[PDB]
Amino acid sequence: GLLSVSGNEDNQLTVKATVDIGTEDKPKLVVGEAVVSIRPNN
Amino acid sequence: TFNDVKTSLGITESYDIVNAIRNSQGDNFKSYVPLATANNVAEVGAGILINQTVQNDFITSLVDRIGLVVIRQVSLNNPLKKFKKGQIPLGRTIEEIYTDITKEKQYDAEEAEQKVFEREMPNVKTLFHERNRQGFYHQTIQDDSLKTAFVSWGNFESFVSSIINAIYNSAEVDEYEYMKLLVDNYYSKGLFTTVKIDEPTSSTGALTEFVKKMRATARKLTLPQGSRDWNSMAVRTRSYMEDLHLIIDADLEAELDVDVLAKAFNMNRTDFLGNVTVIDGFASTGLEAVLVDKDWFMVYDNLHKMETVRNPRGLYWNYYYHVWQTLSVSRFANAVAFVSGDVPAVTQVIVSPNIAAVKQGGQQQFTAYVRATNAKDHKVVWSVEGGSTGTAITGDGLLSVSGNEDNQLTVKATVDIGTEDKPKLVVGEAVVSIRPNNASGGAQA
Repeated sequence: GLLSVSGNEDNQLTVKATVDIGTEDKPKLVVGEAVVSIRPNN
Repeated sequence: TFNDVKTSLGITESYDIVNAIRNSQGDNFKSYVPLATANNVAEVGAGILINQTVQNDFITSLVDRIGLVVIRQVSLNNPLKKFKKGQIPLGRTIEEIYTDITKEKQYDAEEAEQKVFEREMPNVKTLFHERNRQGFYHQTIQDDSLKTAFVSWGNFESFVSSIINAIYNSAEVDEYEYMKLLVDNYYSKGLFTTVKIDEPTSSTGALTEFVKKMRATARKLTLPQGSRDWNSMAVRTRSYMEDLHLIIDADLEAELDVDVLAKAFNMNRTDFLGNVTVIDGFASTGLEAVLVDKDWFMVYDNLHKMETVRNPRGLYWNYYYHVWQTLSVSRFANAVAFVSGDVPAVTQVIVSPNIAAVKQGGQQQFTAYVRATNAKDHKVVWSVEGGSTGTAITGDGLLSVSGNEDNQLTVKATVDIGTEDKPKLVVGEAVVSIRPNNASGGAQA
């Protein structure tokens, strides 16, 4: 989970994490998400 | 006499509201359908520029008269007139004087044996101001030509007063502009100390970063130990928090309220930290906010005199409002430029003895202060111009005036930025006078 912002970045990032509780063609991906905003570095 | 006037003079029509109503079905203009006389209201109801003699609706040969004359009256003020310091009636120069701190010498008892009477000079820097602005506001009232535009004395005597009040509005606007010119002058000279930022009103994250550089700099300015980093003469200048004014714009005010101060639980932790004024905006490219003391602005009036005269040959008056005032800026106050775009790497080179009067054959030490916007250290080139053969200067900044020198000198502390095709060199400068000695002559010396 170490998110690396590159620079030249202006888009509101949604950092997801899905957990496969399911199987092949029945994935049922349980996700919780974190909305990441961007502070520039001059 | 104008002979061809449409009601739509100057107008660019968007969609022809007359045709747009009667060609509506459910086009939201259906509420304007039961209006009986809407097409007359849609014709001239936005104001008419040029009058036209409209004949009367019942008897054609009569005309329709003007029944009411409204003379609109405005009062334009200066936000910045609280930065003024008053009036100076007599004399034309202001002398700022500032002693600066010393440099600690080490305790050395053996060196002190010969140096008790050493006479180390103090560090005083002077700055001279002068009456700059000297101009007048001319108006002319033709008191008898304007009696044809009026049929009432109460309106003619009110329209004469409005022309008078326009002279006083041209005062407080041009006073406001001449003080904003002092910011854009001082930045074009590179005398402001730049804090590089990112442009707000592009994101919230650009704004929150900006408020972090606001409250940090205003705390760095008013630290009790002072700093050299925020003046134009590079002197230790503590400021105080009540003396700090912020001259941002009208864009950062409402954006800070909405994006930041609305969602604040504790508004005093995200607000700007000094006094805040609001302007229309600095005309320099890249400048957004300016943090200065009130001691920065030095606006002293010199004259405020409305004079009249009447021409008898053509019946007009003339009114002259003479405004003379001193419009300059202290170089000892903390003056912070919050600059958004690209900046030069070094904006200024401050050589510390700006005024030296060393003797013929003597020595002057020079200390330069490079005003860099980046952690790149810059190497400083010393030179000396306007002199003779034996005048040389050390790369540490030590002048060695020749024994045969008579010319007024100038030293330079060059710092270059760009490469050899676009050399880009900023350079500081101090003026040195020689004042010839005695007890000399001959050869082998």
